[PDB]
Amino acid sequence: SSSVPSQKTYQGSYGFRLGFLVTCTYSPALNKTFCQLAKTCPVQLWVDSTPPPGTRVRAMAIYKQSQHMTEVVRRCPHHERCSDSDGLAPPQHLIRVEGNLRVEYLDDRNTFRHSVVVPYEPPEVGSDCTTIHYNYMCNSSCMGGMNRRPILTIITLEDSSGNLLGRNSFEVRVCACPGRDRRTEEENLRKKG
DNA sequence: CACGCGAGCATGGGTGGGCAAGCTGGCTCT
DNA sequence: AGAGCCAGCTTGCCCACCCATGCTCGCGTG
Ligand SMILES: [As]
Ligand SMILES: [Zn+2]
Repeated sequence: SSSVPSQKTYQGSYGFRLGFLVTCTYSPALNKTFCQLAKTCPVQLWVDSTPPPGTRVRAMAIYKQSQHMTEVVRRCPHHERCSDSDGLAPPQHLIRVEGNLRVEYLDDRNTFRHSVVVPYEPPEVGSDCTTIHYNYMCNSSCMGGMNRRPILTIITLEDSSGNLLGRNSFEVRVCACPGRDRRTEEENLRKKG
């Protein structure tokens, strides 16, 4: 019945967690990436056990604040009309995946929420993780889109059957100056949090 | 013994200060 | 000689205070 997807961490039986390696900088204190518009934001997928064949990785944005949570996260009308299309991403989608030949962009028939899915691929031998390159195609501040409202990215590991294997999430701010903004927010947390 | 009146209250709204956040300007760098 | 920084600027927006205005309340009246 809910149209709001869960943001609850579920590291699950496979021991699923994310890693993060200026265009992009991660704050572990905030669990929050600070990204520039349309720039690569690499996210690592770590598991303790190997998911089954046909496992998929989905990413979806939701507004972080209770008052906005039920509103679907979409690109603003300016960026939507911008001719920055890679050929596969529908222009209303905020989150894209770059560098994957099997990306699928979904628009939920019931909830109208946008997601982007790629096959899960096990790390190379001797590698601890697999990396997916996401891009956020609007600033947090975009008038008529996010409009300065913080978002969470929800990453789910899903079997081909649709069972939830794992779920992790991190906040995102897409902004002109990620370094400045990370420092500001961390100082605000230490001083007034 | 119902009503009239002046005092004060409640409650949405305005205002000024400060903040947020893309952007510009100069140096520096290569 | 184009480009990268870093500081500072710009500008919508937030926030707290105060105001605005219908209504309540106790007094006194008729
Ligand atoms: As990023
Ligand atoms: Zn936008």
